[PDB]
Amino acid sequence: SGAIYVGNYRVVNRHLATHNDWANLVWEDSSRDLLVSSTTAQGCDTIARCDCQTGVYYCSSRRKHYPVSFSKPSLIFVEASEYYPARYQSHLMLAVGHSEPGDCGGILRCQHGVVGIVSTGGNGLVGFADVRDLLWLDEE
Ligand SMILES: [Zn+2]
Repeated sequence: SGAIYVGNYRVVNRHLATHNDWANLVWEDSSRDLLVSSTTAQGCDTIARCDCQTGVYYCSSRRKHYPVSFSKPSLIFVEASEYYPARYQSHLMLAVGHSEPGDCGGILRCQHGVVGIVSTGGNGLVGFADVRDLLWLDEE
């Protein structure tokens, strides 16, 4: 589990979104596994605005933050998981590392802020849903 709290936005994995998230929906995209809902309280996370390919992610199933290199956001074929069939997922970045379903929502961060959240795992790879192209999170 996990979210990003920026401004009056909460960013979560679409497959972990709550009723309250859908009841306060701003934007959602199944192909990216993302959903954004509106918040009453201001959040303090900063979204990275950059093309970094190195950062650090939180892996809840190891209680550890791991430094990783990660790929550029792309349309990636993902094997079936407990929460999606095998499919193409868009705006996804891969690293070599551990990720199980409970790790979804863990933050990937670089020197500029939050890059994205864990979304995929298996075959020794971890996949992150990028948020750096969602420039509207920074405003309004
Ligand atoms: Zn960066």
